[PDB]
This record gives sequence, structure tokens and C-alpha cells, in this order.
Amino acid sequence: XXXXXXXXXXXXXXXXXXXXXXXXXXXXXXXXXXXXXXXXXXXXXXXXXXXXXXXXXXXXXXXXXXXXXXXXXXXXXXXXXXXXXXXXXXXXXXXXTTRKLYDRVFELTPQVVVNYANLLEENAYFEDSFKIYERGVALFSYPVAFELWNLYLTKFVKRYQGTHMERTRDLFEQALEKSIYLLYADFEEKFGKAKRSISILEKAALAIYNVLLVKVALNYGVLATRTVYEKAIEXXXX
Amino acid sequence: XXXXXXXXXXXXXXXXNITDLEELQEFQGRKRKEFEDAIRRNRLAMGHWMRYGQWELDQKEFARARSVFERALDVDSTYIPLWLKYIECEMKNRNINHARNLFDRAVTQLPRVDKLWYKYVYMEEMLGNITGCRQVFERWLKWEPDENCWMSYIRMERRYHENERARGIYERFVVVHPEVTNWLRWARFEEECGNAANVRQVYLAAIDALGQEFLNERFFIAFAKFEIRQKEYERARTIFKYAIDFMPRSKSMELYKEYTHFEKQFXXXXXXXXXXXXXXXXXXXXXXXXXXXXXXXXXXXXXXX
Repeated sequence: XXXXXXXXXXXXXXXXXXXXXXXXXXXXXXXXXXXXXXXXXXXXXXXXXXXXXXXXXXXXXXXXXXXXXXXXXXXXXXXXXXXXXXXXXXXXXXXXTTRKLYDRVFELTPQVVVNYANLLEENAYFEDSFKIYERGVALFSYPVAFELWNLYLTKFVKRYQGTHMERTRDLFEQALEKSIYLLYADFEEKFGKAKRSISILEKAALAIYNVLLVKVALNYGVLATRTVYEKAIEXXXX
Repeated sequence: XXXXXXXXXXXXXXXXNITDLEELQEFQGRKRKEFEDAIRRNRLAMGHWMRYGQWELDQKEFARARSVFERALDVDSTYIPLWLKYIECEMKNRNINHARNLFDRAVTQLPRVDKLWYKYVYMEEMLGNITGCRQVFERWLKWEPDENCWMSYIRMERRYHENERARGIYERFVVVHPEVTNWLRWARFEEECGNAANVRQVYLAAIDALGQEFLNERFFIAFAKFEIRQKEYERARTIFKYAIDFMPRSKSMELYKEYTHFEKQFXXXXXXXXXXXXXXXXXXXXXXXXXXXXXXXXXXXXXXX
């Protein structure tokens, strides 16, 4: 059951809350919470909202870690798949080490992934964070993986920038399997071989793309651009 | 008025039972004459044959019907569409025992008629007993046909339980058809069985029989993927390290990128440089400026590392 059990728990704990105001309460609250343990998936997830509640007041109580140990006792008790939504309900605040706690999810959700990488970024583990994007993309294939990959590129290029060509070059290589061509080309012009980049734009296979290449070729000097058009002809708009 | 001289001919041409028990036999007799004549006109011509049987079952069943197909099978043994037609007409009146002999006859009479073989077992499932299906399926493997003979034999063993026979059947298929896909097909079964120890020794057995010339590059990653399932770091590294050495220029690049994918999971970015530098040199360079352009790439890779 869900909202019935949920209101039942919120009200019982509320009775222990008015009891707390009466100094009458946490122990009996633990008892009613034990009854919540006795309660018998999204419904069970609401029971997880009850655990989240006993933990909530338990942290509001002044024993933060002690409750986290309990919700962890439950999720470790799950060590199932439905419980993982409760884990996202739990790991989201378990952060306030947590890394393995998070990876347990990977044994069993791109938003969650970018969020976690943002955690390590906040801790500035940097390279470790890039690894996470490696572990995501092996999963979701050319669809969701793009949703990871656009931010992963913008960020990793932002990091090392130009301390080493071959690694990032390879990273675009892995990456390639439209905007990717543009990021990559933007990289090559100011770090890598230039003609090589022009070959890459040439390797694209649209009017806007044709317009770009021509621009970069003009940047390498005028002569190519007249040459570019002949490629361009093969749209009346063209 | 050219197209209208033809269409006007078509539209002009377009516009232009039974009682008693005795009188039906007259009607039924004359249709027998009709059919018998068409056989004398054409000894072979299975349309006239097949028809003749069908017609007799609906009216009578048994002799007249069950003779005519037998009679027509003497004119051409190896016409499959007569074989089947004759089988179906028995089971539409439900005598299975009758057919199970007749089904055997064909099987024997021609072994490389797959259509008979599949259709032999399919009847068996509807019929019931599963031990009949195996003895049938076993004697098809003595002709040792093809994967699709085997895998239909194993998916009998999976639909129903008894998963020790299935494993031994998997072993046999390896011996007869020894190729890579088969070996990795064996490991599939140990995945659902859930015996991680039992998987490894099968993968080990594959390396024994094949040899250097017989194994694929695909084989080692099919190994590696299993190590991601268990998340064992000790197995992973030493597999890749070992596997990279047999393929070189033949199947290198595909394996390296899978090695790095693992290192992305698990100071320790040494092979990141080695995989990139090997792939940089691995890029073919025909000409002078193409090889000199590659010299700028690998030198920067050597410089940073």
C-alpha cells in the first residue's frame, strides 16, 4: 500500500511529533516506524517515503548519520531493481566515500549520471569524472549517448585544451560514431594540423556545412574557396 | 479511337442440387470418371493428383483417398508438395499413428529435405511426448546438417527443463561444426545457468581446439564482456594483454579501443597514450606530406608522454 500507509506513517510520526512537543517520543516514533517496517512497489516506494520520513525527522532530530545507516540498512537489505528508485531517493541526500554507494546503482538514467559526474567535478577529481562518461556511453548507444556526449566534449576540451593532441583526437574519433564535426574542427584549427581539419569538413557527408568549410578554407587563404564550390555544386538553393 | 477499339470488346464479352442416397452416387461416380481420365491424359501433373485425394476425404475418407496419394507417390517420390498434402489430410481426421510411419518413410527416403525434418518434430510437440522428439532429433544430427538443426534441438531443451542434456548437446555441436560463433553460443547457456566457474572452463576449451589460425579477434572481447558482468579487474587486464599479441596488423585497432573502454572504468593513463600512439602510427600514410603529417601527430604523442 502507498498513500494509506504513507498518511498512516506521517500521522503516527505526527502523533510522536506532538508527543515530542509534549516531550512524550522518538522511541515510540521508532516503534511506529517499525510498524512501517511491518507494512506490507510504488506503494512500497511510498513506504520508502515513510523511511524517508522517519529519516527526515531523524535528521531533524538533534543524529544525521544514524538514520542514514538505517536507510542504508534497508537498501543493503535490497542487496531489488525497484528499490533503486528509493536509492535515488536516498543517495540524493546520502551525500550530505559516496562513490561506491553511487556505483551500486551502476550495477543496476543519464540525468543521474551527469549529476554524479558533477559531484566529482565539484570535488574536482577531473579525470575521474571523465571516466564516468566513458562508463555511461558504453551503455546507452547512439541516441542517449549523444545526450551525454555533447556535455562531455564541451567539458573535456575545456579541461586539457591543448596539453596533448593525440588523446583528445582519439576521443573525437570514438565520438564520431553533426555538431561533433564542428567542435572537432574548432579544435584542429587552433591545435592540430589545419589541412587535416579541412579534410574532416570535407569528410562530412548540409548547405550550412558547405558554407562553413568554405569559410575555414578562406581562412587558409583565397585560392581553395573557388575550388570548394566545384565540390559544392554536387538543391537548385545551392 | 485506338484504345477504345479493344476495351469495347471486353465489356461486350463481359455482359454475354442433389437428393436421395442413390442419385448422389451417380453424381459421385461421374466425378470419379472425370478425375481418372485426367490422370490417363497426364501420368505426372501433381495438380490433378493432389486434387483427387482431397476430393475423396471430404466425401468418404480412407481407402480411395489413402490409395490415390500412395498411387501418385509412385509416379514421383520426391515431390515435397505431394508428401505434405498427403500428411495434412490424415491429421485433419486425427489418425496420428497412421502418419508417424508415413513421416518416417519420407525422412529416410530423403534426408536433405529440411522441410520434412522440422515438420517431423512440430507434430511431435502437439502430439505430446518429448522423448520421441529427441530420438528423432538425434538421428537428424547423424546426418549432421547445420546450426539451425542444432539450435531447434536445444530450444526444445530450453522450453522444457533438463538443462544437463542441453549442455552435452551444445558440446556435440562444437565438435561437428567447430567455428567461433558456436563456442560463444555455448557460453550463452552458462549465463542463464549462472555458473561463473563453469563459464571460464568452456572459454578455455575453445582456445584448445581452435588454435592460432582458427580464432577470431571477436572471441577475446566476447571473453572480456563477461568480465564486466563479474567486474573482475584481475581477469580483464591479463586477457587483453595476452589477446593483443596474436592479431597485430590483421585485427589490432578494434581490440585496443575495447581495452581503453575498460581502463575508462578502472597515474594509470599509461595505455591511454600507448593505444593512441599505436593507432596514430597505425593510420596508413601514402605519399610524402601524408607521412609527414602523421610524423607531427606521433611526435606530439611521444613528446607529451
